[PDB]
Formats: sequence, C-alpha cells, structure tokens
Amino acid sequence: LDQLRQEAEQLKNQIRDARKACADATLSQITNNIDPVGRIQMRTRRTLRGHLAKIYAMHWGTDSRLLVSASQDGKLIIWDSYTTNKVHAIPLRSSWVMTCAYAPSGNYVACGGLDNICSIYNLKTREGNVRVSRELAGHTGYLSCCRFLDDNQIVTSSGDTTCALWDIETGQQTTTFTGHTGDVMSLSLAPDTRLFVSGACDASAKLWDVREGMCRQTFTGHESDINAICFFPNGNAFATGSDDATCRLFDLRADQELMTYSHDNIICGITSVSFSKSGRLLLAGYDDFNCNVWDALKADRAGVLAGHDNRVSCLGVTDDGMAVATGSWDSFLKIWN
Amino acid sequence: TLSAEDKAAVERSKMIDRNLREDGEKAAREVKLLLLGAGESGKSTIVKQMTGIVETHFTFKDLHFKMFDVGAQRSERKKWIHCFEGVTAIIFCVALSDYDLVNRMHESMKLFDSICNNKWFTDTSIILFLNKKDLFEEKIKKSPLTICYPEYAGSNTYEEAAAYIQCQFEDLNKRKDTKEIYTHFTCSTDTKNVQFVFDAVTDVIIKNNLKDCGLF
Amino acid sequence: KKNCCVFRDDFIAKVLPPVLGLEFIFGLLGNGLALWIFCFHLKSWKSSRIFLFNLAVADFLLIICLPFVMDYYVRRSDWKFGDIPCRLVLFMFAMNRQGSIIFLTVVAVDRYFRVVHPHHALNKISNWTAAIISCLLWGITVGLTVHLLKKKLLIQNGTANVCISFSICHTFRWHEAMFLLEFFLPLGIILFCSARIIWSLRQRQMDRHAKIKRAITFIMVVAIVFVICFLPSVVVRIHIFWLLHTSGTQNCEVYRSVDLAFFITLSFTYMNSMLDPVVYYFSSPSFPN
Amino acid sequence: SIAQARKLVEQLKMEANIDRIKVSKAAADLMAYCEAHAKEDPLLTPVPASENPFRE
Ligand SMILES: O=C(O)c1cccnc1
Repeated sequence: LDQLRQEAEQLKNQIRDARKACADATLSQITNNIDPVGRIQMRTRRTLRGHLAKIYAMHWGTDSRLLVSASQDGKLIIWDSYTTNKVHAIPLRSSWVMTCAYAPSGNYVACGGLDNICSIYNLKTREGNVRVSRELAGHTGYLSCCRFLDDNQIVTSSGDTTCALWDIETGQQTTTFTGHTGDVMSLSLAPDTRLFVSGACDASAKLWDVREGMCRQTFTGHESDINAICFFPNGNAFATGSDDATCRLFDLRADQELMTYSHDNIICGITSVSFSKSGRLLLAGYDDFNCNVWDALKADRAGVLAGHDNRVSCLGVTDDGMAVATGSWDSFLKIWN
Repeated sequence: TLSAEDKAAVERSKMIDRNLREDGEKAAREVKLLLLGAGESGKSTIVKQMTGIVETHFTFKDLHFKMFDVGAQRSERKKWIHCFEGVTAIIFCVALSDYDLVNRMHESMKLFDSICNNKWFTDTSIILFLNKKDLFEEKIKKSPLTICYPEYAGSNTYEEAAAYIQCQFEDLNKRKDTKEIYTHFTCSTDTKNVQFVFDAVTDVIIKNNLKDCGLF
Repeated sequence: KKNCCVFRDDFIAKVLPPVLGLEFIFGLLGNGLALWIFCFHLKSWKSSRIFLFNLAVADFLLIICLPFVMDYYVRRSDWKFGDIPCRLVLFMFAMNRQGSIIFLTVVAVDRYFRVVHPHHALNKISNWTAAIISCLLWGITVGLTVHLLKKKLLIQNGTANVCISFSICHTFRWHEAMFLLEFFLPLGIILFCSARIIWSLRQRQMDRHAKIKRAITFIMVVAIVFVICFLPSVVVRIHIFWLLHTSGTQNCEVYRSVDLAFFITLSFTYMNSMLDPVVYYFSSPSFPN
Repeated sequence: SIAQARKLVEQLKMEANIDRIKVSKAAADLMAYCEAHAKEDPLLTPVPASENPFRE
C-alpha cells in the first residue's frame, strides 16, 4: 500500500540529508598541495601466447609468479610468468567461460560461465593430472565472478541478481545474498575477508556481510551498468567502473563518493579496475583497446598502456606490486612493469 | 644456461603447445550455428530433424555442425550476446500460425529487428525459418490477414499470404551490403531443411574464404 | 664451338633505356610500399599473405636488379664488370622470373581450392606449412637456375663483353626449354583454375552480390596481364626457332632483326614486374583504397 | 505484494542508522595510507634493473 511508499521516500530523503550534512570538504581541496606523481611509463616485458580465442578472465597467484587465464576456446592455462612456460592446460566441459579464480593456497582453481555452474579443479594430486573435485549448481543464471575465501569456501555472483556463499566440502549454499535488481557483474573481497562488495546492472553497489546478514551500504551515483569493482588496499574504500566511461571512488565510513575519474576523449565503457600496492595508481581497462593509469589522489591521468589490438577484458596486479598483467580479446596476455 | 630441471619443463611446455595447436586445428573445422526464436515457434521440431546453453551436434555430408540454443537464459541479453560474435550463421524460427493470437508476430518482428541490426552481428548471415504451414493454410482460409497487419491490400489465399510476411521480415534488414537473409517455408515434415542449411553455410564459407584471400 | 651468332645493333640501345627507367621507378615505388605494408604495418598474416609476400620479394629482387640492365644497352653493350657479375646478374634475372611465375600459379591454385572446394582441408594450413612450401619452391627454382653459374656467359666479340644468356644456337638446352615451359604450363594451370572459379560462382547464383563482380573482374584481369606480358617473348622465340631449324647457323642476316625484336618483347617480362603490385596487392578491398 | 515493500522499507531503516564520519577525516586517512607505503610500491617508484624479476 501507499504508507510503505512515502515511508521509503522519507527514509531516502533522510539518508540523503545525512550524507549531505557529512560533506564539508572535497578530496580535491584536501589533496591540492600534494605534488603530481609525474608521467608513468611502462614497457611490455613478457607476452604469453597459446590461446586461440578471446580471453575473458585472469587471476594472479599469491606467490606473484603463477597466473591462470580463461578463454572461449575451452581451455584453462596456468602460466609461469617469469619464463612464460605452461604448467597445466585444463580442458573444460563447457566452452562458454567468463570467470576464473586462483586459490590463496595454490591447490585449486575455479571457472564458470553460461552453463550456470562453478567448477573446482584440484591441481596437486598423486596421479599427476588435474581432475574436477566438485561442480556447484543452484544458480539460475550465468556466473560472472567467483573468489576463493579458503580451501573450503567460495563466493559467487550470477546473472539472476543474487550472490551466494558455497561450501566446497558438501556443495551446498550456506548463505544467499539478495537485494539487487539487475545482473551482478563483479565482486571484490576485503583484505581481512569479512566484507565484500558487488556491482550490479542497476547502477548501484552494495556492501555485504559474509559472516551473517545482508547489505548495509547501497552506494549509488553511477548512470549505467557497473562492470568492475575493486577494494582499496586500506580496506576502507573501493572503486567502480561503469558503462558511462567513468570510474568513481567510494568510501565506507563516510558512505559517499569521493572522486570521479572522467575525461572528454573517452566515451567507451570500462571493463576492469585495479589499484596498486601503495594505492596511489588506479589502472582501468577500456573498450578502445587502451588502459589508463589515474592518479588516485588528484583524479589526473598519468599514463597510458597501449599495445593491445582489441578490447582489454581483464586486468590484475601482483600481491607484491611488481607487475601488471592485462588480457584482451586478441588472445594475448602482456605483463607490464 | 638452463639447468637440468629447466630443460625438462621447457619440453613439457612444448608438448602442451603441440596439444593445444592440434586441438585448435581440429576445432577450426566445425560449423557453429546460433538458434534463436520467440518461444513455442517450432524450435523443437527444427531441432528434431537435425539450465543454460544446450548444444547439439549433428553431421551431414562429412560436415560437423554445432547448434547452440540459448533458450532459458532470462537475464539481460546485452551482457552476453557478444560471446557468439564468431558464429557462422544465425537460425531464426517464426511461426506463421501466430498472427491471429496474443500479436506474437509483432514480438517476433521486434526480436528480429533487435538481433539483425545488432552491432556485433554486422556480417553474420541469417537463415529464416517459417513454420506451421499446414495450420497456416486453414488459419488464413478462415481468419483474414488484417487483424495483425492493418492496411493490407491483398486477397485471403496462400498465394499472397506466403508473401507480405517474408517481405516485412526482409525489410527489417538495414545493412543490405554485408549480410543476407535466407528464407525457407518449412513445414512439419520435409526432410530437406538440412540441405537448405548446408547451402547457406557453403555460401557463407565461400565468402569467408574469398575474404581471407584478400580477393574480396 | 662456332655454332652461335649474336649481335648488338644500336636500335635496342636507343629504345630500351627510357623504358627501363620508367619501369624501374614505378616498380621500386610500388614494391617498396608493398613490403613496407607487409612488415610492421599489417597485423593479420595468413597463408595467402605469405605467398603474396614471397611474390613481392621476387619482384623486389628483379626491380633492384634492373639498374644494371641499362648496361649491355648503354654504351651499346660493354658490361665493364667481370665474369662473376655477369653470371650473377643473369642468374638472378632467371631466378626472379621463374619465382614470380611459380608464385602467380600458386596464388591461382590457392584461390581455386577456396571457391570450388570450400571445405577442403587445404584451405586451412599452418603458416609454418606455408613457409615450408615457400622454401621448397624457392629451392626448386634456384636448382633449375644454377646451371648458369657454372658456365661462362661473357662472350665478347671485341671491345664489348656481351653478357647474354639467350644466344641463337641449335641444342634445345636448359634455358630455352624452361623459357617455354614457364609460360605454357603455368598458362594451362591458370586458365583452368580461373575458368572454374568464374563458372561455379556464376552457376551458384552468387553474382547478385556487389563485391563478387569486382572479384570476377580482377580474376579475369590477372590472366589478361599474365597473357599480355609473357606471351610475345615466347612467340618470337618459337618464330626464331622455326627459322633456325629450317636454316643452319651461317647466313646471320636471317638472325639479325630477331635480336632486337626478342629483347623488345623481353622488356615486357619486366613490365609485368611493375604491373603486378597494383593488381595483386593494391586492387583489393582488404586494405582501404 | 506488500511483503516486498515492507522488506525494502525495513532495509531502508537498517541503512538509515549507520554512523558516518566527515569526509575530511576519510580524505586525511587516505592520504596518510598513500604516503606511508610510498617506497614499497615498485610501480610509481621504479626499482633498479637488478632486483626486477621481469628484466631481460
Ligand atoms: O633474364 C633476364 O632478365 C636478362 C638476361 C640477360 C640480359 N638482360 C636480362
């Protein structure tokens, strides 16, 4: 009935009023005196070849040497970045894969896609081959992202506007997160592994509680679908990339938006977003085959990563912050430095 | 300068590369078809003569086809339609016995307009299948072809009924210099639709080969 | 010895130099531009691109070897260089001629297997296999053309080192046989392949498209060029064959005017070396016009 | 029906009592973190080509 409607409206107005009241000075005014970072120039140091189709996802290992990539040709390759060797090549049952992950311990990898199933692979067996350890079912839409919490827990987000926390031991949904009104496109895990954020297609992002509960923040501000999300290394902020050619940095404690990283020569959407080890550089991947580096504290561009002949679809930074790897639709990975 | 355990790793990587190349060469000799429709439009019978994605393999004249039926994907089509950018052709199923009901022909026209003029499928040929001919006979004999298409200037026989439904669908194509629409008036039992698909795919493959030459 | 009778009769030296210069400038421009596009300018690299690049390489060698051509022509004919340079120039000419012809035939055969048999496995071969075939054909043509290197081709009538590999003799040696074969056999293969490609496309109702018409025209023009270029030379060669066989070796007057005629038509074999780049690389929707 | 609206408005109250600090403090903390770990980031302060593992 109506009373719910104007109660919701009044609550929204109260939230907006509190957010406005908490705003006294922008980040630009605070960081005006900080000297510029200068031009940042990186050169391609390695190129990984062997995929025969568009590359849709990638993930680094916690040792900052091994990485896994997924492509539409039905293969899941594990690389040795230092020597560009191939360690494993896992053939998938379904060729429509759009995500992958690498376990913190290094014993498992995951993948999923249009088949609505997350598959877990075991890399350290006594038979010398990689075998499927479990297939997780229950989502009614394509899987868009998955991240490992432990060797026995994984968080997945699918196109049925839901996120779920699984139990790899039994293959059951321990917890289900609801509240979005559009396809959930990406998620990121907090450094302490207690909270995580998701970016849906309703132009909003929410902050969940893994231990128990549901969303508590519901950040807004974008004008189109959010395609990527990433936590700040401090764990008190995150960045979102959307289809309106704009990246934005949100903060949790003040519950607002700090900056917007836009331009006038950029009209294409963002496919991936990542930070650096210090948190000063913000690397984003665009559809115009480029990858821009943004000074996070001044919202000023400070470099370009050109060299890809098609759309950049994935991006990652090592744990020690010594390299940046970008995958694209021309079936090549390049490690910059 | 490589040590004893590095040369063996290089050899293993070389073997992996050889296997990957062989698999790619084997998988580059197959025809991929994307099957679309408005639901309950004869997709079942079309599959008969030949969760998420439902693949289907069949062979004809020493040629291996693969048909992907998206089907039950109820999410936003915009976010995954680019996965099928490299399909050889698109099969579209329309029922001719849906004009006097609710309107569904307008929905099929809307879907065809959305798919045909997509930015990803700017050069993908479309094979149009028009089903339910047998029921369509009595349906046009009884119900006139004006409830769905107003301002119709024609008789009520099959001679004009077959047309003015193919013309409208073929008129929704706007880039008539890169892709072509193939139309077939299939029925419940014909046992010759596979030949039509084979002819369309042969034309598409000839065009792709000519493009590869640089001739185009 | 004393079985051949050659001359050099001014008129050739008068006519040729402007013609060689005009062909040389255009050929260098076109093939250098083509190679420049081929390397670090063209991303995609398929088998047909490899074959066309090899054709470009052979054509390029011939164009860089044209300058000297104005030598047994300028100063009438003296060839101030030595034995080896003469052998090297003649060997390179022959090699480049037969390589370009072989790669034209390979291109025609490759296009035949893509319209008549679209599903044949030959249409998808690895670039490495293309390189292997390229090296094998290069080896074949060099092997056919090595016999020039051993022999001495610097016969000098006095104050004039006449560097020629085409002399009026009656032996039916290597050179004449290859000169006739490199025209007749590739002509047969090209005419056969181009006929089926046009006729299949015509019968399977593919002419209604717009790009198909240009492809048909550009397939016909290739045969037209190949026939207008290499044909007059072999015609004159067979003509002088008939006179030489009917006559003997002396009475050189009958063999006098045939020299300048032969070399006049031989200039067309390089004229092809400049007409080739536009027709094959430039005249194609592949790269924007 | 009304259950969905009730759930939405309940979520709105739940998000309406969150404690919020000023933007200036968050900005200062962001600056402090970005300044403290400035020498440990090999991307904006390039390392010499002897400890770089990707050299090359
Ligand atoms: O083969 C040639 O092209 C040639 C041979 C001799 C003299 N000039 C050209």
